[PDB]
Amino acid sequence: PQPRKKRPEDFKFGKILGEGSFSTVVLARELATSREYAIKILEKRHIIKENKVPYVTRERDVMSRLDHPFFVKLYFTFQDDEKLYFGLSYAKNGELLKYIRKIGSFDETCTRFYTAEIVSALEYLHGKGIIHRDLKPENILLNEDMHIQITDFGTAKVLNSFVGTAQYVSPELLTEKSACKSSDLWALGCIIYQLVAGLPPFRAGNEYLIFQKIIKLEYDFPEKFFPKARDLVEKLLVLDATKRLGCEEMEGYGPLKAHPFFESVTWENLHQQTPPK
Ligand SMILES: NCCCn1cc(C2=C(c3c[nH]c4ccccc34)C(=O)NC2=O)c2ccccc21
Repeated sequence: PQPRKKRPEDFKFGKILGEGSFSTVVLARELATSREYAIKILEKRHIIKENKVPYVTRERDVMSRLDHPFFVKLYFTFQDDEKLYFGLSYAKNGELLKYIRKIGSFDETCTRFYTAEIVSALEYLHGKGIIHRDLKPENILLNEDMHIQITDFGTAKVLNSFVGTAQYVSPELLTEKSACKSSDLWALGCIIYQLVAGLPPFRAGNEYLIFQKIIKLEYDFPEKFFPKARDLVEKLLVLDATKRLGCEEMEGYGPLKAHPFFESVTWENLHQQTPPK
């Protein structure tokens, strides 16, 4: 058995957290328990009209398979005649992009801690044969205890039809049109650069100009960029996808976690550690 299927009437919906093209995330409090959930609401007619059923289905199926603290949890689903509802963890401290903008460049201790949690999360995800394909600060949420919770899985791939946010797109996605774990590792390199520098590495006036810089590996490190972090970024932002730290061709997550930038990191229990304030 499982809990009774929930329904709209079981909740007091509150504010809209955000709105997308095919869905809206609304904060809702379950009446019988007082628990707060971030409920993603999708209109069936619109999903069907735009051929998004594979994506919506993928979002639900991938999230159902995840069971790790660094990922948003899918607690339940239900639907009425017009909409689909996905009950998700409500990450109280919002997204990492907000935090980066709020504080600007992170010092080395904060960069290390959050980079380690993302690496640890990717190790888990890739270990299950799942690629995110749209990893960016906006999709990395912060829970009440300031640990990360990664979300946005509709565009994930379970091991060449989707391309994520321009600034985090890998060269292989612009040249060969194919999805690999290497693309998430490239995104990781961009994110580490962004935490240290305050902005992503490839920036320009429009998407075409950004893609142009990406394929030519046209970016540079600002002064004072932590040396070990720069070395790590240089080993992730590599045009040849098979040579990025973390790839099976480079012998996996072991060598990545062993990079000097992570020397003081205890990988086994990051989630029990107190995030640096
Ligand atoms: N602008 C946030 C975009 C990322 N995002 C946040 C969320 C989530 C949350 C949100 C938390 N704050 C938000 C602001 C805008 C939109 C969504 C949220 C949340 O608490 N839990 C989530 O999974 C989300 C869910 C599915 C797909 C993308 C999502």
